[PDB]
Amino acid sequence: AAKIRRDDEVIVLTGKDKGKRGKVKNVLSSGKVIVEGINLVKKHQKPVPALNQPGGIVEKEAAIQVSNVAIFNAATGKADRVGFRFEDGKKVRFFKSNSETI
Amino acid sequence: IREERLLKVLRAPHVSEKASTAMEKSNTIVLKVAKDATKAEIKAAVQKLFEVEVEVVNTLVVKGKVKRHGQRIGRRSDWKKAYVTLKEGQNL
Amino acid sequence: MKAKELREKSVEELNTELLNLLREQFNLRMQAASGQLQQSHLLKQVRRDVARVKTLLNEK
Amino acid sequence: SRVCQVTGKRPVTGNNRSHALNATKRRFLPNLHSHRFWVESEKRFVTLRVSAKGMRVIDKKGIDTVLAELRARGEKY
Amino acid sequence: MKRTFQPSVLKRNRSHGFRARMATKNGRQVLARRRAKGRARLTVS
RNA sequence: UAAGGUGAUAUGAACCGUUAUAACCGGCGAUUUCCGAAUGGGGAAACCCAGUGUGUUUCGACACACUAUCAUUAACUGAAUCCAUAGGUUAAUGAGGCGAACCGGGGGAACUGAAACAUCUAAGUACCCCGAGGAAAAGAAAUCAACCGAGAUUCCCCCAGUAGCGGCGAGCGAACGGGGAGGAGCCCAGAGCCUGAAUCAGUGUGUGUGUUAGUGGAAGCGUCUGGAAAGGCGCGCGAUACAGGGUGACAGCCCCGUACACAAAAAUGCACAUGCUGUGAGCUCGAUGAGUAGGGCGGGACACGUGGUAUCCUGUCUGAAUAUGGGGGGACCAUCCUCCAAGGCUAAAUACUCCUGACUGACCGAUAGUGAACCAGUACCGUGAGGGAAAGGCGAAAAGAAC
RNA sequence: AGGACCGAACCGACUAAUGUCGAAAAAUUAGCGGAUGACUUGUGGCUGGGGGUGAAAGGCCAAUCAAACCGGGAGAUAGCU
RNA sequence: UGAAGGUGUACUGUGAGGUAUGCUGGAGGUAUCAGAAGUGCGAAUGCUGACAUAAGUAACGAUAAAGCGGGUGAAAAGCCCGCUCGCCGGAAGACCAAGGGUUCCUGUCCAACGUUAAUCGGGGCAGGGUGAGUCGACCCCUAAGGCGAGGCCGAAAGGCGUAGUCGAUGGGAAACAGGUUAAUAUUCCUGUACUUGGUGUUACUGCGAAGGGGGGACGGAGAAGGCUAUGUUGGCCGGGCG
RNA sequence: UACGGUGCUGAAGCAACAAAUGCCCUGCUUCCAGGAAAAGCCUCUAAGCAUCAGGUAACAUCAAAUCGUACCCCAAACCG
Ligand SMILES: [Mg+2]
Ligand SMILES: [Mg+2]
Ligand SMILES: [Mg+2]
Ligand SMILES: [Mg+2]
Ligand SMILES: [Mg+2]
Ligand SMILES: [Mg+2]
Ligand SMILES: [Mg+2]
Ligand SMILES: [Mg+2]
Ligand SMILES: [Mg+2]
Ligand SMILES: [Mg+2]
Ligand SMILES: [Mg+2]
Ligand SMILES: [Mg+2]
Ligand SMILES: [Mg+2]
Ligand SMILES: [Mg+2]
Ligand SMILES: [Mg+2]
Ligand SMILES: [Mg+2]
Ligand SMILES: [Mg+2]
Ligand SMILES: [Mg+2]
Ligand SMILES: [Mg+2]
Ligand SMILES: [Mg+2]
Ligand SMILES: [Mg+2]
Ligand SMILES: [Mg+2]
Ligand SMILES: [Mg+2]
Ligand SMILES: [Mg+2]
Ligand SMILES: [Mg+2]
Ligand SMILES: [Mg+2]
Ligand SMILES: [Mg+2]
Ligand SMILES: [Mg+2]
Ligand SMILES: [Mg+2]
Ligand SMILES: [Mg+2]
Ligand SMILES: [Mg+2]
Ligand SMILES: [Mg+2]
Ligand SMILES: [Mg+2]
Ligand SMILES: [Mg+2]
Ligand SMILES: [Mg+2]
Ligand SMILES: [Mg+2]
Ligand SMILES: [Mg+2]
Ligand SMILES: [Mg+2]
Ligand SMILES: [Mg+2]
Ligand SMILES: [Mg+2]
Ligand SMILES: [Mg+2]
Ligand SMILES: [Mg+2]
Ligand SMILES: [Mg+2]
Ligand SMILES: [Mg+2]
Ligand SMILES: [Mg+2]
Ligand SMILES: [Mg+2]
Ligand SMILES: [Mg+2]
Ligand SMILES: [Mg+2]
Ligand SMILES: [Mg+2]
Ligand SMILES: [Mg+2]
Ligand SMILES: [Mg+2]
Ligand SMILES: [Mg+2]
Ligand SMILES: [Mg+2]
Ligand SMILES: [Mg+2]
Ligand SMILES: [Mg+2]
Ligand SMILES: [Mg+2]
Ligand SMILES: [Mg+2]
Ligand SMILES: [Mg+2]
Ligand SMILES: [Mg+2]
Ligand SMILES: [Mg+2]
Ligand SMILES: [Mg+2]
Ligand SMILES: [Mg+2]
Ligand SMILES: [Mg+2]
Ligand SMILES: [Mg+2]
Ligand SMILES: [Mg+2]
Ligand SMILES: [Mg+2]
Ligand SMILES: [Mg+2]
Ligand SMILES: [Mg+2]
Ligand SMILES: [Mg+2]
Ligand SMILES: [Mg+2]
Ligand SMILES: [Mg+2]
Ligand SMILES: [Mg+2]
Ligand SMILES: [Mg+2]
Ligand SMILES: [Mg+2]
Ligand SMILES: [Mg+2]
Ligand SMILES: [Mg+2]
Ligand SMILES: [Mg+2]
Ligand SMILES: [Mg+2]
Ligand SMILES: [Mg+2]
Ligand SMILES: [Mg+2]
Ligand SMILES: [Mg+2]
Ligand SMILES: [Mg+2]
Ligand SMILES: [Mg+2]
Ligand SMILES: [Mg+2]
Ligand SMILES: [Mg+2]
Ligand SMILES: [Mg+2]
Ligand SMILES: [Mg+2]
Ligand SMILES: [Mg+2]
Ligand SMILES: [Mg+2]
Ligand SMILES: [Mg+2]
Ligand SMILES: [Mg+2]
Ligand SMILES: [Mg+2]
Ligand SMILES: [Mg+2]
Ligand SMILES: [Mg+2]
Ligand SMILES: [Mg+2]
Ligand SMILES: [Mg+2]
Ligand SMILES: [Mg+2]
Ligand SMILES: [Mg+2]
Ligand SMILES: [Mg+2]
Ligand SMILES: [Mg+2]
Ligand SMILES: [Mg+2]
Ligand SMILES: [Mg+2]
Ligand SMILES: [Mg+2]
Ligand SMILES: [Mg+2]
Ligand SMILES: [Mg+2]
Ligand SMILES: [Mg+2]
Ligand SMILES: [Mg+2]
Ligand SMILES: [Mg+2]
Ligand SMILES: [Mg+2]
Ligand SMILES: [Mg+2]
Ligand SMILES: [Mg+2]
Ligand SMILES: [Mg+2]
Ligand SMILES: [Mg+2]
Ligand SMILES: [Mg+2]
Ligand SMILES: [Mg+2]
Ligand SMILES: [Mg+2]
Ligand SMILES: [Mg+2]
Ligand SMILES: [Mg+2]
Ligand SMILES: [Mg+2]
Ligand SMILES: [Mg+2]
Ligand SMILES: [Mg+2]
Ligand SMILES: [Mg+2]
Ligand SMILES: [Mg+2]
Ligand SMILES: [Mg+2]
Ligand SMILES: [Mg+2]
Ligand SMILES: [Mg+2]
Ligand SMILES: [Mg+2]
Ligand SMILES: [Mg+2]
Ligand SMILES: [Mg+2]
Ligand SMILES: [Mg+2]
Ligand SMILES: [Mg+2]
Ligand SMILES: [Mg+2]
Ligand SMILES: [Mg+2]
Ligand SMILES: [Mg+2]
Ligand SMILES: [Mg+2]
Ligand SMILES: [Mg+2]
Ligand SMILES: [Mg+2]
Ligand SMILES: [Mg+2]
Ligand SMILES: [Mg+2]
Ligand SMILES: [Mg+2]
Ligand SMILES: [Mg+2]
Ligand SMILES: [Mg+2]
Ligand SMILES: [Mg+2]
Ligand SMILES: [Mg+2]
Ligand SMILES: [Mg+2]
Ligand SMILES: [Mg+2]
Ligand SMILES: [Mg+2]
Ligand SMILES: [Mg+2]
Ligand SMILES: [Mg+2]
Ligand SMILES: [Mg+2]
Ligand SMILES: [Mg+2]
Ligand SMILES: [Mg+2]
Ligand SMILES: [Mg+2]
Ligand SMILES: [Mg+2]
Ligand SMILES: [Mg+2]
Ligand SMILES: [Mg+2]
Ligand SMILES: [Mg+2]
Ligand SMILES: [Mg+2]
Ligand SMILES: [Mg+2]
Ligand SMILES: [Mg+2]
Ligand SMILES: [Mg+2]
Ligand SMILES: [Mg+2]
Ligand SMILES: [Mg+2]
Ligand SMILES: [Mg+2]
Ligand SMILES: [Mg+2]
Ligand SMILES: [Mg+2]
Ligand SMILES: [Mg+2]
Ligand SMILES: [Mg+2]
Ligand SMILES: [Mg+2]
Ligand SMILES: [Mg+2]
Ligand SMILES: [Mg+2]
Ligand SMILES: [Mg+2]
Ligand SMILES: [Mg+2]
Ligand SMILES: [Mg+2]
Ligand SMILES: [Mg+2]
Ligand SMILES: [Mg+2]
Ligand SMILES: [Mg+2]
Ligand SMILES: [Mg+2]
Ligand SMILES: [Mg+2]
Ligand SMILES: [Mg+2]
Ligand SMILES: [Mg+2]
Ligand SMILES: [Mg+2]
Ligand SMILES: [Mg+2]
Ligand SMILES: [Mg+2]
Ligand SMILES: [Mg+2]
Ligand SMILES: [Mg+2]
Ligand SMILES: [Mg+2]
Ligand SMILES: [Mg+2]
Ligand SMILES: [Mg+2]
Ligand SMILES: [Mg+2]
Ligand SMILES: [Mg+2]
Ligand SMILES: [Mg+2]
Ligand SMILES: [Mg+2]
Ligand SMILES: [Mg+2]
Ligand SMILES: [Mg+2]
Ligand SMILES: [Mg+2]
Ligand SMILES: [Mg+2]
Ligand SMILES: [Mg+2]
Ligand SMILES: [Mg+2]
Ligand SMILES: [Mg+2]
Ligand SMILES: [Mg+2]
Ligand SMILES: [Mg+2]
Ligand SMILES: [Mg+2]
Ligand SMILES: [Mg+2]
Ligand SMILES: [Mg+2]
Ligand SMILES: [Mg+2]
Ligand SMILES: [Mg+2]
Ligand SMILES: [Mg+2]
Ligand SMILES: [Mg+2]
Ligand SMILES: [Mg+2]
Ligand SMILES: [Mg+2]
Ligand SMILES: [Mg+2]
Ligand SMILES: [Mg+2]
Ligand SMILES: [Mg+2]
Ligand SMILES: [Mg+2]
Ligand SMILES: [Mg+2]
Ligand SMILES: [Mg+2]
Ligand SMILES: [Mg+2]
Ligand SMILES: [Mg+2]
Ligand SMILES: [Mg+2]
Ligand SMILES: [Mg+2]
Ligand SMILES: [Mg+2]
Ligand SMILES: [Mg+2]
Ligand SMILES: [Mg+2]
Ligand SMILES: [Mg+2]
Ligand SMILES: [Mg+2]
Ligand SMILES: [Mg+2]
Ligand SMILES: [Mg+2]
Ligand SMILES: [Mg+2]
Ligand SMILES: [Mg+2]
Ligand SMILES: [Mg+2]
Ligand SMILES: [Mg+2]
Ligand SMILES: [Mg+2]
Ligand SMILES: [Mg+2]
Ligand SMILES: [Mg+2]
Ligand SMILES: [Mg+2]
Ligand SMILES: [Mg+2]
Ligand SMILES: [Mg+2]
Ligand SMILES: [Mg+2]
Ligand SMILES: [Mg+2]
Ligand SMILES: [Mg+2]
Ligand SMILES: [Mg+2]
Ligand SMILES: [Mg+2]
Ligand SMILES: [Mg+2]
Ligand SMILES: [Mg+2]
Ligand SMILES: [Mg+2]
Ligand SMILES: [Mg+2]
Ligand SMILES: [Mg+2]
Ligand SMILES: [Mg+2]
Ligand SMILES: [Mg+2]
Ligand SMILES: [Mg+2]
Ligand SMILES: [Mg+2]
Ligand SMILES: [Mg+2]
Ligand SMILES: [Mg+2]
Ligand SMILES: [Mg+2]
Ligand SMILES: [Mg+2]
Ligand SMILES: [Mg+2]
Ligand SMILES: [Mg+2]
Ligand SMILES: [Mg+2]
Ligand SMILES: [Mg+2]
Ligand SMILES: [Mg+2]
Ligand SMILES: [Mg+2]
Ligand SMILES: [Mg+2]
Ligand SMILES: [Mg+2]
Ligand SMILES: [Mg+2]
Ligand SMILES: [Mg+2]
Ligand SMILES: [Mg+2]
Ligand SMILES: [Mg+2]
Ligand SMILES: [Mg+2]
Ligand SMILES: [Mg+2]
Ligand SMILES: [Mg+2]
Ligand SMILES: [Mg+2]
Ligand SMILES: [Mg+2]
Ligand SMILES: [Mg+2]
Ligand SMILES: [Mg+2]
Ligand SMILES: [Mg+2]
Ligand SMILES: [Mg+2]
Ligand SMILES: [Mg+2]
Ligand SMILES: [Mg+2]
Ligand SMILES: [Mg+2]
Ligand SMILES: [Mg+2]
Ligand SMILES: [Mg+2]
Ligand SMILES: [Mg+2]
Ligand SMILES: [Mg+2]
Ligand SMILES: [Mg+2]
Ligand SMILES: [Mg+2]
Ligand SMILES: [Mg+2]
Ligand SMILES: [Mg+2]
Ligand SMILES: [Mg+2]
Ligand SMILES: [Mg+2]
Ligand SMILES: [Mg+2]
Ligand SMILES: [Mg+2]
Ligand SMILES: [Mg+2]
Ligand SMILES: [Mg+2]
Ligand SMILES: [Mg+2]
Ligand SMILES: [Mg+2]
Ligand SMILES: [Mg+2]
Ligand SMILES: [Mg+2]
Ligand SMILES: [Mg+2]
Ligand SMILES: [Mg+2]
Ligand SMILES: [Mg+2]
Ligand SMILES: [Mg+2]
Ligand SMILES: [Mg+2]
Ligand SMILES: [Mg+2]
Ligand SMILES: [Mg+2]
Ligand SMILES: [Mg+2]
Ligand SMILES: [Mg+2]
Ligand SMILES: [Mg+2]
Ligand SMILES: [Mg+2]
Ligand SMILES: [Mg+2]
Ligand SMILES: [Mg+2]
Ligand SMILES: [Mg+2]
Ligand SMILES: [Mg+2]
Ligand SMILES: [Mg+2]
Ligand SMILES: [Mg+2]
Ligand SMILES: [Mg+2]
Ligand SMILES: [Mg+2]
Ligand SMILES: [Mg+2]
Ligand SMILES: [Mg+2]
Ligand SMILES: [Mg+2]
Ligand SMILES: [Mg+2]
Ligand SMILES: [Mg+2]
Ligand SMILES: [Mg+2]
Ligand SMILES: [Mg+2]
Ligand SMILES: [Mg+2]
Ligand SMILES: [Mg+2]
Ligand SMILES: [Mg+2]
Ligand SMILES: [Mg+2]
């Protein structure tokens, strides 16, 4: 029952990029999301002989801990906790305070 | 004559110089077979799967090399190869 | 596929085993070692599909 | 082994005490003998390895009564 | 100059092998021990 | 359960999935090579050689099953011999082996202490061997008391380092009795009327539970310092949840949990209605365990070393009375009292932890703690039994340094 | 014919020197003894610790021997350092 | 707005010590008064790790011996090739068994390994390499001996041993010459052969053992003859004319 | 000619002498210390079988599985 997931607009609670927003690209098994335009790390990509060999520095989007992000409300205009309930047969998520469905 | 199992005998065609020189000049095919696989079972397999006239099969067991990976030593698997001579009606 | 294969005849289900073995597994196994094969996932799913069949024909 | 078939007397251990009370380990063996008993029930001789007491038990009871007790335990004779 | 170890695989296995240990009650206790200790080489074999 | 996946070093490649037959996690299934009790014969374990009976086969050959030993049971077929008996086949069915400690039995040291040493001690300890079971063993008085009465065994606390034993040295050391834990009894050595009934155990099913998957699960913001805030500062709010953990520094309120409320298609540990192949309640007449008790000889166990030594056990040689009888009450005798041997079966309290969980430490923190935080019973050493190491930490994130 | 003679292989080890943290935990160099026999040697067996084996030195039994080695009793015991 | 730890400095107590602070460090520390100790090390020929000393000393492993030119390389006494020289030749050559277990061959790489350097290597890293009816093993048979159904014996464990079954160092069927790979060849290839089986076909006929007999089937030494491997010398054939 | 070699031919291809510790010889002579076993092999019959199955011969035919095979092997590869 993961609260932050794939196609979900989040906001960052802690880190150099505090307050920035974006969509999650892929949550990892270790418990870390990769949100786009957040942890831009300037990697030095070594030109490997096989396949492509560009030879240049690149701004990769590094992972961030799931707990450092919270789903954006798009109504209140700020971070918000996530819950779980059974609307109809299936299980679904909801926002704490202003109880709406995602 | 031993259906279904014959398919599991032949693993792969072997690639080498010695393998190549025995294609044209000697009229054979070298190939990796199952560790069981008798000369009859190889012949009978080549006769149905590859579908060519087999003169005779010569067989040998290759021993695995003891390699390294930093600290932990490891030995490769003992595979078995089969020099299969073919008749005048040959192709591949 | 298991649900569809579960409703089959005992003699007819062998033909799928023999078809899975004849080509597919052998063909891809010979084709993989020669370097002609790009799609490597096929070796696995066939091996599973055999297991599936061979389990399904263990009815007694 | 040195065991009476009838009574089950087997060799027990004990000390052999000297005048100065030196304890030295020993064994008391039973007085075993292979003896042939006439079983009148089925008209034959039956050889048993019995103690000298065993014989007295076979004489007190009947050889057949003793063989009945022997056969119940799962023995041969 | 003629050392103590003069190897022979037949002698080795006849003397110290798995079946040679399996033959005797004392030999089975050796194996029981090596297993209990948890050895890889249970016997020379 | 579920939006992510195809275990790790560990990439990458190629592909699954995304409202659900991807993955994952549990219950039952299937598959389960070869060695290993190994079990068709052998054997330098992981190899070699069959036999038999079924199916197939296109000459070439295949496939599957079975065939170990012993212990009972059954049919048998059966020698020296008249009938047999030994035997030999066949087939049921059980066993075989492994395992940390705990338990009962069969054997059983020495160092050591005695300031030497031989009785004695260490000690029925170490060790070896056999049979176990979830516990085991013991167990319903031929008990032990003292003219009072106790009422099977077991374990704990006293009695008591007492009485005793003892080269009366070193040392060993009770019981009676009292307080507790736990409590429970039966069956055989058989004949009337009357009858299957109360007891063990089927097998059930069928409820209640538990166990092996799980679901929900409360309420924080703003500034300041900093690489980063959970921090400081100031105001909020949930608390049957402030156990604990993570998160870029110390988080009740970011995340995982926690209290709490809830779960099972299924296979199991349980907990009583209860149809019942199957098994005698009651009731009286009695019977009431012989090479035994006891004795001599030799050993052993009793706290008790043969001593004045009861009692128990027996290797050996002997031998009653058998309820008008017999046993014990610590030499022995006589009176009183008390029990009824020579056949069995019995839960609980009790011992242990290889192993599965949870939780806790005035336990350790890498020369410690397991030998082993790490691919350790590994490397290495030894013919072998066997011995046996060293070796942890970049950072918040590889952003692991393109050029 | 020969436990005959001389003498290589093979088996040995009398003398000397070197070596003695060696090239080597017993060797090398130069000479030395036996060399058809009580010879020598390969392969495989058997004998086990108060036990073996010994043309007998207390020799040898895996570089260990007037009682092997490994584990255990075991932290034996030590009026001694 | 910088803890412990490390490292300095300055005060301070009669001592074990204590206090404050600079730098390093980058996260823990802990008053007071009580409580509990794996509570204090210089010695134990203490135990583990690290590092000295002797010392840039001895040594570099047979006194069979090198030399030079060219190549390759960042570099050449050592590697490759060439020409001399030297050494072994009942071996220091060539095949095996045992024992090792990839050390073989090719390409590449010199950190460590190599008692020096190293382009070389039995080193690292890839890839390649072992082809059998006839060779050996397995298989039929046995010695020494081992195991051993029942059995006899033994407190238990187990000891001995019979019918059997294992156990070679022994007995039992058959292939040679030439060519070939970087690395296998009696195994691949060419030319010639052979040996045991099954299943036939056929003419012909007594076959048939857990049994009998024969053979297998055997010592030392010696001597002699006949041979051959092999050599030597002629002839013959091709080259040579110093 | 890749100065690696690749791929064509290719003459004589005999005689004497010497000679083993090899081979005939598992033999012969001799001596005593008197020198494995068991199968394969050959042969004879019992229990049986009697046109049979079984033998024998000859033209076939099908087969001859599995494992080892590199390399060192008086040594830089084994034991030290
Ligand atoms: Mg914040
Ligand atoms: Mg990253
Ligand atoms: Mg659902
Ligand atoms: Mg051929
Ligand atoms: Mg061939
Ligand atoms: Mg082969
Ligand atoms: Mg090999
Ligand atoms: Mg392997
Ligand atoms: Mg491989
Ligand atoms: Mg593997
Ligand atoms: Mg004593
Ligand atoms: Mg060694
Ligand atoms: Mg040897
Ligand atoms: Mg041996
Ligand atoms: Mg999985
Ligand atoms: Mg993976
Ligand atoms: Mg990946
Ligand atoms: Mg579902
Ligand atoms: Mg479905
Ligand atoms: Mg699926
Ligand atoms: Mg479903
Ligand atoms: Mg699944
Ligand atoms: Mg799964
Ligand atoms: Mg699962
Ligand atoms: Mg599972
Ligand atoms: Mg499942
Ligand atoms: Mg399961
Ligand atoms: Mg399984
Ligand atoms: Mg399995
Ligand atoms: Mg198999
Ligand atoms: Mg098995
Ligand atoms: Mg076996
Ligand atoms: Mg079986
Ligand atoms: Mg059986
Ligand atoms: Mg078997
Ligand atoms: Mg056999
Ligand atoms: Mg067996
Ligand atoms: Mg063999
Ligand atoms: Mg084997
Ligand atoms: Mg058959
Ligand atoms: Mg059967
Ligand atoms: Mg009956
Ligand atoms: Mg009968
Ligand atoms: Mg009859
Ligand atoms: Mg008669
Ligand atoms: Mg009769
Ligand atoms: Mg008769
Ligand atoms: Mg009868
Ligand atoms: Mg019988
Ligand atoms: Mg049976
Ligand atoms: Mg059975
Ligand atoms: Mg049992
Ligand atoms: Mg058992
Ligand atoms: Mg016990
Ligand atoms: Mg008892
Ligand atoms: Mg006992
Ligand atoms: Mg006892
Ligand atoms: Mg003593
Ligand atoms: Mg003493
Ligand atoms: Mg003393
Ligand atoms: Mg003492
Ligand atoms: Mg003393
Ligand atoms: Mg003394
Ligand atoms: Mg003591
Ligand atoms: Mg005893
Ligand atoms: Mg049981
Ligand atoms: Mg229980
Ligand atoms: Mg149970
Ligand atoms: Mg139970
Ligand atoms: Mg009991
Ligand atoms: Mg009892
Ligand atoms: Mg009572
Ligand atoms: Mg009673
Ligand atoms: Mg009673
Ligand atoms: Mg009572
Ligand atoms: Mg009573
Ligand atoms: Mg009492
Ligand atoms: Mg009274
Ligand atoms: Mg009482
Ligand atoms: Mg009482
Ligand atoms: Mg009363
Ligand atoms: Mg008192
Ligand atoms: Mg008192
Ligand atoms: Mg007294
Ligand atoms: Mg006295
Ligand atoms: Mg005195
Ligand atoms: Mg005592
Ligand atoms: Mg005591
Ligand atoms: Mg005591
Ligand atoms: Mg008491
Ligand atoms: Mg009492
Ligand atoms: Mg009372
Ligand atoms: Mg009570
Ligand atoms: Mg009851
Ligand atoms: Mg009764
Ligand atoms: Mg009755
Ligand atoms: Mg039930
Ligand atoms: Mg139920
Ligand atoms: Mg519940
Ligand atoms: Mg859950
Ligand atoms: Mg949840
Ligand atoms: Mg929550
Ligand atoms: Mg700031
Ligand atoms: Mg700033
Ligand atoms: Mg702060
Ligand atoms: Mg402050
Ligand atoms: Mg605050
Ligand atoms: Mg405030
Ligand atoms: Mg406030
Ligand atoms: Mg507050
Ligand atoms: Mg708290
Ligand atoms: Mg709590
Ligand atoms: Mg709490
Ligand atoms: Mg943390
Ligand atoms: Mg920090
Ligand atoms: Mg932290
Ligand atoms: Mg706060
Ligand atoms: Mg707070
Ligand atoms: Mg916050
Ligand atoms: Mg809980
Ligand atoms: Mg509640
Ligand atoms: Mg439920
Ligand atoms: Mg359901
Ligand atoms: Mg059910
Ligand atoms: Mg059920
Ligand atoms: Mg249970
Ligand atoms: Mg009675
Ligand atoms: Mg009675
Ligand atoms: Mg009686
Ligand atoms: Mg008396
Ligand atoms: Mg008596
Ligand atoms: Mg008496
Ligand atoms: Mg008496
Ligand atoms: Mg007397
Ligand atoms: Mg007397
Ligand atoms: Mg006496
Ligand atoms: Mg005394
Ligand atoms: Mg005593
Ligand atoms: Mg006494
Ligand atoms: Mg007396
Ligand atoms: Mg006295
Ligand atoms: Mg006395
Ligand atoms: Mg009395
Ligand atoms: Mg008494
Ligand atoms: Mg009477
Ligand atoms: Mg009477
Ligand atoms: Mg009396
Ligand atoms: Mg009495
Ligand atoms: Mg009396
Ligand atoms: Mg008295
Ligand atoms: Mg008494
Ligand atoms: Mg009176
Ligand atoms: Mg009375
Ligand atoms: Mg009564
Ligand atoms: Mg008695
Ligand atoms: Mg009883
Ligand atoms: Mg019971
Ligand atoms: Mg009860
Ligand atoms: Mg417990
Ligand atoms: Mg535990
Ligand atoms: Mg602690
Ligand atoms: Mg450690
Ligand atoms: Mg440290
Ligand atoms: Mg360290
Ligand atoms: Mg070793
Ligand atoms: Mg390691
Ligand atoms: Mg470190
Ligand atoms: Mg760099
Ligand atoms: Mg001589
Ligand atoms: Mg010479
Ligand atoms: Mg020599
Ligand atoms: Mg030699
Ligand atoms: Mg020599
Ligand atoms: Mg000398
Ligand atoms: Mg010498
Ligand atoms: Mg001379
Ligand atoms: Mg000489
Ligand atoms: Mg002489
Ligand atoms: Mg001489
Ligand atoms: Mg001479
Ligand atoms: Mg002579
Ligand atoms: Mg030998
Ligand atoms: Mg021995
Ligand atoms: Mg002696
Ligand atoms: Mg002895
Ligand atoms: Mg002397
Ligand atoms: Mg000794
Ligand atoms: Mg001694
Ligand atoms: Mg020792
Ligand atoms: Mg000591
Ligand atoms: Mg002691
Ligand atoms: Mg500041
Ligand atoms: Mg400040
Ligand atoms: Mg601290
Ligand atoms: Mg400080
Ligand atoms: Mg410091
Ligand atoms: Mg520093
Ligand atoms: Mg400071
Ligand atoms: Mg700093
Ligand atoms: Mg921190
Ligand atoms: Mg912390
Ligand atoms: Mg404090
Ligand atoms: Mg204090
Ligand atoms: Mg204090
Ligand atoms: Mg200390
Ligand atoms: Mg000191
Ligand atoms: Mg120190
Ligand atoms: Mg000091
Ligand atoms: Mg001192
Ligand atoms: Mg020291
Ligand atoms: Mg020191
Ligand atoms: Mg000097
Ligand atoms: Mg100098
Ligand atoms: Mg000098
Ligand atoms: Mg010098
Ligand atoms: Mg020197
Ligand atoms: Mg030199
Ligand atoms: Mg040199
Ligand atoms: Mg020299
Ligand atoms: Mg030399
Ligand atoms: Mg030189
Ligand atoms: Mg030179
Ligand atoms: Mg030069
Ligand atoms: Mg040059
Ligand atoms: Mg140059
Ligand atoms: Mg140059
Ligand atoms: Mg270059
Ligand atoms: Mg340069
Ligand atoms: Mg250099
Ligand atoms: Mg040069
Ligand atoms: Mg040189
Ligand atoms: Mg060279
Ligand atoms: Mg040269
Ligand atoms: Mg020369
Ligand atoms: Mg020569
Ligand atoms: Mg060579
Ligand atoms: Mg060769
Ligand atoms: Mg060869
Ligand atoms: Mg060879
Ligand atoms: Mg080696
Ligand atoms: Mg070899
Ligand atoms: Mg290598
Ligand atoms: Mg090259
Ligand atoms: Mg190169
Ligand atoms: Mg260099
Ligand atoms: Mg380097
Ligand atoms: Mg380098
Ligand atoms: Mg080096
Ligand atoms: Mg070097
Ligand atoms: Mg070279
Ligand atoms: Mg190389
Ligand atoms: Mg080489
Ligand atoms: Mg190489
Ligand atoms: Mg190399
Ligand atoms: Mg490397
Ligand atoms: Mg490469
Ligand atoms: Mg590669
Ligand atoms: Mg061949
Ligand atoms: Mg062959
Ligand atoms: Mg050929
Ligand atoms: Mg060959
Ligand atoms: Mg052969
Ligand atoms: Mg074979
Ligand atoms: Mg046996
Ligand atoms: Mg039998
Ligand atoms: Mg037996
Ligand atoms: Mg006799
Ligand atoms: Mg036995
Ligand atoms: Mg035996
Ligand atoms: Mg034996
Ligand atoms: Mg035997
Ligand atoms: Mg027979
Ligand atoms: Mg035999
Ligand atoms: Mg056989
Ligand atoms: Mg045999
Ligand atoms: Mg041989
Ligand atoms: Mg041989
Ligand atoms: Mg042979
Ligand atoms: Mg032969
Ligand atoms: Mg042979
Ligand atoms: Mg031949
Ligand atoms: Mg030949
Ligand atoms: Mg070669
Ligand atoms: Mg040839
Ligand atoms: Mg050919
Ligand atoms: Mg021919
Ligand atoms: Mg032929
Ligand atoms: Mg035929
Ligand atoms: Mg024929
Ligand atoms: Mg015809
Ligand atoms: Mg005939
Ligand atoms: Mg015949
Ligand atoms: Mg015959
Ligand atoms: Mg011979
Ligand atoms: Mg001879
Ligand atoms: Mg000779
Ligand atoms: Mg002679
Ligand atoms: Mg002579
Ligand atoms: Mg002549
Ligand atoms: Mg002549
Ligand atoms: Mg002539
Ligand atoms: Mg000639
Ligand atoms: Mg010659
Ligand atoms: Mg000559
Ligand atoms: Mg000339
Ligand atoms: Mg001319
Ligand atoms: Mg001239
Ligand atoms: Mg010509
Ligand atoms: Mg010609
Ligand atoms: Mg001549
Ligand atoms: Mg001649
Ligand atoms: Mg001659
Ligand atoms: Mg000679
Ligand atoms: Mg020769
Ligand atoms: Mg000869
Ligand atoms: Mg005819
Ligand atoms: Mg015929
Ligand atoms: Mg032909
Ligand atoms: Mg032919
Ligand atoms: Mg053919
Ligand atoms: Mg064959
Ligand atoms: Mg070779
Ligand atoms: Mg050589
Ligand atoms: Mg040589
Ligand atoms: Mg040689
Ligand atoms: Mg050589
Ligand atoms: Mg070596
Ligand atoms: Mg050594």
